[PDB]
Amino acid sequence: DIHTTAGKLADLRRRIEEATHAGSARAVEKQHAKGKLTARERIDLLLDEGSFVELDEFARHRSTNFGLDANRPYGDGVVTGYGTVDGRPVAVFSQDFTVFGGALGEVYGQKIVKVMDFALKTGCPVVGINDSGGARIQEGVASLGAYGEIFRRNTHASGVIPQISLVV
Amino acid sequence: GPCAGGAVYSPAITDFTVMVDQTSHMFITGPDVIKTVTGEDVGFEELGGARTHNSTSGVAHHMAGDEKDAVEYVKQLLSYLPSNNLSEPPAFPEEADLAVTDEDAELDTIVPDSANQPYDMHSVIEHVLDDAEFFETQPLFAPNILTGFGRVEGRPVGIVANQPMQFAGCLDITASEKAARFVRTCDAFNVPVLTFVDVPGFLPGVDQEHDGIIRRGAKLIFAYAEATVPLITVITRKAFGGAYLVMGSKHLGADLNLAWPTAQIAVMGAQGAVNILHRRTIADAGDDAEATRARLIQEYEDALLNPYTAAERGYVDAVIMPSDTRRHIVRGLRQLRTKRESLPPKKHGNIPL
Amino acid sequence: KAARFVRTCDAFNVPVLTFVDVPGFLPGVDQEHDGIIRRGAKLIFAYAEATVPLITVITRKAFGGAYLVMGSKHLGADLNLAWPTAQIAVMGAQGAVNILHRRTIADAGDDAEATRARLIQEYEDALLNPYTAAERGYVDAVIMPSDTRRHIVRGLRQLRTKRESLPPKKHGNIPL
Amino acid sequence: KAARFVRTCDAFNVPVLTFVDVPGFLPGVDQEHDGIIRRGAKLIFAYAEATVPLITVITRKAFGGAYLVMGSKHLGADLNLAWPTAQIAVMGAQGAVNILHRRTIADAGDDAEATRARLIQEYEDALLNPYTAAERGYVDAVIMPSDTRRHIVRGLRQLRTKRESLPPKKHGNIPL
Ligand SMILES: O=C(O)CCCC[C@@H]1SC[C@@H]2NC(=O)N[C@@H]21
Repeated sequence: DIHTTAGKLADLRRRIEEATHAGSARAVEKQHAKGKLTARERIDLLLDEGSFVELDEFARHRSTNFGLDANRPYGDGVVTGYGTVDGRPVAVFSQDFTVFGGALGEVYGQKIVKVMDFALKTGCPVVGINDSGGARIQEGVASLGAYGEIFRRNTHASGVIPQISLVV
Repeated sequence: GPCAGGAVYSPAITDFTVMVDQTSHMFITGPDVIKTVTGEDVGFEELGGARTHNSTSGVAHHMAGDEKDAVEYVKQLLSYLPSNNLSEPPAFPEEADLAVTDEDAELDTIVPDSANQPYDMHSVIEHVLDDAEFFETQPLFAPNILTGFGRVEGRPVGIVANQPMQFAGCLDITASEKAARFVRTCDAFNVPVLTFVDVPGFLPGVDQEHDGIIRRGAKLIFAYAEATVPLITVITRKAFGGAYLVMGSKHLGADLNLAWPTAQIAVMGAQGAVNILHRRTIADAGDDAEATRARLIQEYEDALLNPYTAAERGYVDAVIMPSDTRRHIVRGLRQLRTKRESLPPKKHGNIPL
Repeated sequence: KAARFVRTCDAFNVPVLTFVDVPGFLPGVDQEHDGIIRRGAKLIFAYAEATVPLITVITRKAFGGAYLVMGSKHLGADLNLAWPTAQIAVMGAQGAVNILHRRTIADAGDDAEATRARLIQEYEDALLNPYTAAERGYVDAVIMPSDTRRHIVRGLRQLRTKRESLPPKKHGNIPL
Repeated sequence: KAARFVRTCDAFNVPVLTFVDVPGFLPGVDQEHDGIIRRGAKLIFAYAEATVPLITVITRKAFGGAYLVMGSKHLGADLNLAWPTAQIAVMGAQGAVNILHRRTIADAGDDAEATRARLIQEYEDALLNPYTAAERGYVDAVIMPSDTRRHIVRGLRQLRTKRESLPPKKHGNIPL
């Protein structure tokens, strides 16, 4: 049932459940109590119902600084992918405040490159949903280097494909 | 008919050659010559007859039973292609119904429990395409890899796949050349390429490494990395070592890289990993040597012979339930179809010959 | 000041040499009201835009967003150098250990500021250097400051035939 | 071997100098099985593709498809030279007179091989030279072999400013 094709389908239903609920069930309750929505609930209300195609849903960090490798949430504290708004293509990231306060790290930076580079490639808008405490301090300079590679591909895009930031 | 002498190097340049059993022959040098040169005695049919070009040489694409067929195959080939490399391949757009059929579901099974049991990749293809229609090229040549055309939403798409049934789906000089110059064709015409991945590696032997695998296996890597046109990959089962890279990996520029739960994506097979890792923990106490080693094998295969590492580090966009594949490839090649990507200025590349 | 100068010397094909010694952005409620956020962006946008050879040398302090600004490799600077006295970190030790110790400092206020001054020394000793940035190839080399004039020469010699462009556009949309 | 070398020196703008002495393709059932037809094409495809100055000199033997391969004028070679001892023909005399005599040889086997050896001499005397190719301007000149180093110099001097391109394409589709 694991060594068996069926078992390995019923594994990837388990890790889909764990991935979509990365953030703990007090952290989500705290977010609601602050009148905020959760990053997924944001993505739905943007994109045309059913379009979503989530990329790097099973991403995980690779930092073992300051015992940050005690937990490696799937997604690494951002929800990224592609779909349609009003039946027109558009690539989206939604930072997850539930996960590590939503602090940016290396992986959860390199996801918001992958989306960018997919927009630039295809020629489609990027709608960036923002909700983060700041830099993931555990990952030191790493989580600066991620910011930089975003801020290079915000400039490269600039005037080419519309970039809209939704600060929440 | 006959195509003899230098002539043959016209049809060679040309994208696709169609040849009709028992009544069409190609040869640079006639049997007469090669007798009184090389003392060898050979008929026309064997020398260069349809079958012999289709299966052996890797020169022809198709061998039709009769002319009428052959003409029909040629009209089929045109169907998939644009008139010239400034237009995109003729479409009859349909919008596909992406609720999970009972065809779809069948995918969720058709990878057997035993790694070794084979299963026809021709299915996994025909699952995804329009009307389950696959128009295969070069069937008789390098069966261990499958190339051809169909449609997704009424739009042409090119298909490259490893075919477990043959050689286990291992890549070999012949499959790497057959696939390489299919991809390049699809790319130059702007037709998209969909790649299905089962591959345990490259089929060992001394021959292979004399003939020049090194150069002639490279071909396929070059073709993928060169390609602009939409590239969607799906790993069903096995993806080891370089032969993972080769098969339309992300590292070469493939847009969207899916992997089924069954996928195994790892430097090398677990016995031939456990070896090199544990060669001083399997040396200690020759007593119960194997008992450990086939332990450390059965931990390797449970730890690393799965999609999930290559997921964590975004080498495969998504691990997906095999049912879902004809949704992903749909709503992938929607986005893609405005892919815009190019390779540095240059009169031509320098791909290995 | 620096944004418009970088642009100028990237429009008229003049190589830019940076030198880096920046603790961070000036803290004030004026700076924020008067749009730092838009008007500090300009510098990042100039760096990333520019396609004439960029060579950066961090002399001393390079923390957080300011490190990124100052002709960092992330924004497509060619050759990034650092002296031994470069400190390249998310943010000052004090601020760092306030967030990544907060607990074991709140523990036993008996010796709070104390254990926290120790922790500040530790974090400075561990990460207040160019040796993690080095490891990850954010700075090409760590150099002996005397060797800053050689690297700049040899680097520009190579760099002159740099070919680099930004995707087709009528113009960018930089912060105003 | 030769295809990939020609490409290399046509990608990096290096002129190619050919020398031609080729009876034809190796006859075997291996060569054909192992895809001569695709893998001999590569050379023709490299020649015709290449847009850096091409200068060819036929020293001796140049028959059939092999003549075409070897940097012939048909595949867009600039300046084609031939020495007096160049033989440029569809195919060896013997093979030629076997097909374009077949009758008057089958006549009277009394002196078959004989009249056929004579015919072989004739056809060699008539067409086994560079004088029909000359007539039709397939080879610019017939030269005295000593004058092969002058023509190559003077020819390259001119040829250097050669401008030539192939129709717009992402890439070709050469035989693999
Ligand atoms: O079926 C046959 O006739 C024999 C097989 C090969 C025939 C050779 S190919 C060149 C030559 N031209 C022809 O029309 N027949 C022979």
